[PDB]
Amino acid sequence: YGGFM
Repeated sequence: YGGFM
């Protein structure tokens, strides 16, 4: 996760 999608 992290905000790539």
